[PDB]
Amino acid sequence: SMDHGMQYSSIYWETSHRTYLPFWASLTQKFSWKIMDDQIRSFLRLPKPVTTEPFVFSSGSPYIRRYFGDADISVPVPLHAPAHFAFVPTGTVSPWEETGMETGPQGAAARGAAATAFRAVLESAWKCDIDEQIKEKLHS
Amino acid sequence: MSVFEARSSFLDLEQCARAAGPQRWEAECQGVRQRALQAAADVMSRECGAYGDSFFQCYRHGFRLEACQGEKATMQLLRCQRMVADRLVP
Amino acid sequence: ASPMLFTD
Amino acid sequence: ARYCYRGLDHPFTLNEMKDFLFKLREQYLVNKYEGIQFPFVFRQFNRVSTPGTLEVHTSPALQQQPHFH
Amino acid sequence: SSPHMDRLLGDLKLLAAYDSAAGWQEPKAMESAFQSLSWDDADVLKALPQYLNCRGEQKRRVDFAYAALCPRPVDEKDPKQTLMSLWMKARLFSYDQKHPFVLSPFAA
Amino acid sequence: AASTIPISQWPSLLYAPPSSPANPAVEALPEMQFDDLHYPRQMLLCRGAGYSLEQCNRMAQPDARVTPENPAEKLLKEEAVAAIACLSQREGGKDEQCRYYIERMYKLANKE
Amino acid sequence: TALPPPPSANVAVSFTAAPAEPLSRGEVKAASLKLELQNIERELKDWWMSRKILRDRNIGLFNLLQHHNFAGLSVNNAKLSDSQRVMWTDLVQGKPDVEDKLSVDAREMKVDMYEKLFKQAADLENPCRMPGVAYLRCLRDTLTETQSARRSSCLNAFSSFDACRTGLLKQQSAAVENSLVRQNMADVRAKALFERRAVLLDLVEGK
Amino acid sequence: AQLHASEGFWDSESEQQEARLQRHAEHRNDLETTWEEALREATLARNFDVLV
Amino acid sequence: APHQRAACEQLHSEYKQCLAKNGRTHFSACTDFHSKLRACENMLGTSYCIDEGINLMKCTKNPDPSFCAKEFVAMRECNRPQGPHLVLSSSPSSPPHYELRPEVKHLYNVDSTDLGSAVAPVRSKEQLDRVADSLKADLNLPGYGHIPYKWESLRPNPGA
Amino acid sequence: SILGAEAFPELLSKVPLNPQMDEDKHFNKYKWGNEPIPVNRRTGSRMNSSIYDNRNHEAVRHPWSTDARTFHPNDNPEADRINTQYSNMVSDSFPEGGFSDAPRFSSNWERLLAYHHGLYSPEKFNSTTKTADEIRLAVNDFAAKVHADDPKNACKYLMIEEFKCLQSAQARIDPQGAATKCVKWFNEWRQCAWDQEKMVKGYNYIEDRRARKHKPYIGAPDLQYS
Repeated sequence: SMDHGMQYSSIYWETSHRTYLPFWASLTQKFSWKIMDDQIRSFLRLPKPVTTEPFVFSSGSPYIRRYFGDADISVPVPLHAPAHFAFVPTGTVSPWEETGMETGPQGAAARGAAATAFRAVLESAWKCDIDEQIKEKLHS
Repeated sequence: MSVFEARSSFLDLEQCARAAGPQRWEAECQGVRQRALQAAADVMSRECGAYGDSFFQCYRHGFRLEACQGEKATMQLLRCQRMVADRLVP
Repeated sequence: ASPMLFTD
Repeated sequence: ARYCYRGLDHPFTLNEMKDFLFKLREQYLVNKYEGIQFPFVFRQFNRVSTPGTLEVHTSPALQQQPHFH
Repeated sequence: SSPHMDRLLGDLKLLAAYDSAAGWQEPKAMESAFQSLSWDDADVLKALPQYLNCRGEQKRRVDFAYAALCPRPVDEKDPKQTLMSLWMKARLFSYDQKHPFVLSPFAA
Repeated sequence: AASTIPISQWPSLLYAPPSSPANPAVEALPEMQFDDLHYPRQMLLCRGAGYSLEQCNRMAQPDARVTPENPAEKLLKEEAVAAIACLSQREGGKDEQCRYYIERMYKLANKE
Repeated sequence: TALPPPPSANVAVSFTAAPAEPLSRGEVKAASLKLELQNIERELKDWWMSRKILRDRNIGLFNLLQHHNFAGLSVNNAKLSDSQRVMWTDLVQGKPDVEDKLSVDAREMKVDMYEKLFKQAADLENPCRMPGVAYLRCLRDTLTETQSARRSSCLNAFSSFDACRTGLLKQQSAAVENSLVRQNMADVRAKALFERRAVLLDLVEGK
Repeated sequence: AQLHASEGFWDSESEQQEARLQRHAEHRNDLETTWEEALREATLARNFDVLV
Repeated sequence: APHQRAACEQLHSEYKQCLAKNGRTHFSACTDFHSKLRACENMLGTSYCIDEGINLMKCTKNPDPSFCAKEFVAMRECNRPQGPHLVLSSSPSSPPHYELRPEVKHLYNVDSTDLGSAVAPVRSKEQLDRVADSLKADLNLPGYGHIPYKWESLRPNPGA
Repeated sequence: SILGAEAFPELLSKVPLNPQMDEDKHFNKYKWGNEPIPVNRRTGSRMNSSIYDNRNHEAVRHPWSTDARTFHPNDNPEADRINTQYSNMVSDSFPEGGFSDAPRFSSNWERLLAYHHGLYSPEKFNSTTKTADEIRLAVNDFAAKVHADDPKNACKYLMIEEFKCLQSAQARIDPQGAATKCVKWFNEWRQCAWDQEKMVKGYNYIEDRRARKHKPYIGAPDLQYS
């Protein structure tokens, strides 16, 4: 329901806004000197651009130009099938699994050294308290 | 590290203490004491680590979150520790 | 300090 | 004009890049859907093709979104 | 029955309150926080001069724990901040010299 | 007066925060560090060297690459100890009881 | 493929078919067996679906990496160039070093190739990146030298690099072993559950 | 007409379904949060009466 | 013969040193060495890129409108250790083509060995029409060429 | 034996940890009082944002059932915002406690399948906002690693800046929203890369002669540019 839409906004020309078109504007037409320049260059054997050569020296990896019906319209295409490399071990990561909940080194490291240090401090204080309790229990 | 192991550690501690006596216990029974305390500490961290991480998180966020409102963030941890101790040492 | 902290 | 005659290697900022892609999209839509008009592309024209029996109904009310309080 | 734990948690709460009151520009609240910070602890008072002269592994442990709990560097000019940092470090030093810290995740 | 900081200005807010009664060392805020990879890296390197887990745990040490220590703790040592003595005796300096030592420390640190 | 939905009554039954008598002991037991069966089937479904999904995902990853011509710490790629393979096996297993046969320009080129390859291989999160880059920077420092003089200076960095390398290798081995063990345990558990379901379906009662 | 709106008479079927889903989700979240709390407390207490 | 192999390597290094010393403007001085280097080639099965280097040096001082691209790529492909990967096909056909060896086809992202002509296309209304029609067909966009408003004029195309 | 006697000095001495606690417990130690953070800014769900989206200002749809009540950013903030720290600023655009859209999966294969299809990461769904200290620690560690990687690199601080902006914009939980902020610095890094390559490998071009009207006016200065 997008095609063949209705006129949604109004069209208008504000008072005394200029148009910059004369009465022969419909008979005016554009022109480019590029075709004539190309013909003259070809006829006089003037310096050609490097786009006439399909090989590409502008990089280290091999590129070849693909032309769309004309030497003026080209795209470079790389030839290599590049090999990629990973200095990574396999099977060392399970991102779907939440690791903050599992008990272990991997879990603490998916958590932080800060949480682990806090846990160790609480551990030490708890051990102090329980040592005091042991002392008073066994002195009796 | 398990509750069973920690209980056996504390039984070792108490029986070796009854063997030694009230005068030379702290001298003779240091290694068993450290082992028992380390096992109890492992148990405590395992059973009360969620509450400690929650307190840590509230402290990072300045106790601005919903779960940080009130005193439950502290009372839960203290209750876990008290329960663990009452389960282990006696 | 870093060069992007400068604004003036 | 910015690259080849002033010497700027990076002529387009992010705004100009977005504008370029917007205009590319508008060209694509204008060539894909015949008679597509303002709300989808900045374009208005009068001689449009309509079915012949144009029904006029009220829009539905805006969707009630859930909200606190 | 859990004095070390209780005073630790109280100190942490008071540090958070001091930071919040500083952000919200509340001298009354932040001075209350400073005053309520367990300055009457004989253990920490005794461990203060020990911490001030310790060196090496114990000092590195206590610095690591303090940077865990409070990694922000306090202003060298504000003595209240300096003193609360010193008090917390002395508390951690006392806890460590009673029962040392085990900060690595790998352990058995 | 205190106007809103939009989201685009937050990177500047982190390293140039507004003024407070308790400011941090803004010049040292880029120097605050705490590595979560210290012990994992240590274990990986030692196990690659060929050691066992027990040897690695015995050789492990805590990170020295953390935020530096306040120099006031070494320069104002006696003044700070005296202030802490006053606080411990006078209940945290209620109703201005450690103002003497605190003012001496403040002057020593600030110098107008 | 699926089955069609089951048939439904055309006339509405509200409660006329409800039991007018309480259940009996054998019926209660059969109900308990049915609950056991559905729990077993739930567990079996969890195992089977997890296994299927993980197999499909990892086969897709393997096919993608083969399509894009990737090579890892286990050099298991046949489409590699021999030079690229030598470079990767030096970076993984041996010692990267420039030969005295080469001219200083070619040594620079070799070190640049090493650095490009290693920086594409290892990202900033990788632990071995810093040791590798340090070792190659030392090689750049010591290009205009012999291997005998270069060893003394670059050994301290090559040691750390080799250490991180062997650590990664050990991690991979341990991961493979643990995954194999877990897989086998899960499959044994599933088989035992299947036989338990079989005997309970032999014991089930009703129509 | 305002009474009809309280009963959702002017709503569309999409809006009715969305309100229904919203109630469903709120109720589900309440229940699962309560379950987590109950299981934690009953685990630290080691008592089934607490869960009950 | 390892003695002869090493002697020839020494000779080749000497030739390279002499050529570098003289420069690529004065390269006709080192025609001394071709006598022995061609014998090295025929004996050891080796190539030393002699003809290609000489042709490149000669061309670059009196260059082609191609700017010696084929000479450059020929030298680059000769100087490879295992041999040239890319070569220029020899033809009775007017346009030459770039070709890829089969034994290195698995290193390149190509369906065939023919990488297209070695010269760009010639300008032609018909080729442009063909390419444009092909692109229109591949795109398949209903809406191309539609003019919803045209400036009202007796001329069919106002302006252009 | 009472639990936690010495552990609530905030209660014993009427010290509020925050203005919300001050208002609740009626300590009245905040001279400027408290403007409560409303619930729509304390919690909510992820929403769509762009006006060129049809479901704009609507909650994000997931495979699982999730509350569809959205986080509403502060669009009309008060003039005086006494606390301009990150703690109070982040609540205007994200909730400190994270979104209320997290799942509790009945099975492991649902989690697996959601991840496989790109609809779940615990990094994103079970997480809070990052504190300024955490962000700064991360940024300084990343900067150290990059400086070790190469000191003599011109794109160094630009990479560090995009990292800083991503961390501040909380890309772990709103990656698309943060990338929308940080891709500008990514583009600048992309430019610096080429600017460095062309200086390392000397690349230049033949500049044309000066134009006849390079200066618009004879009395104007023609400031020389490299």
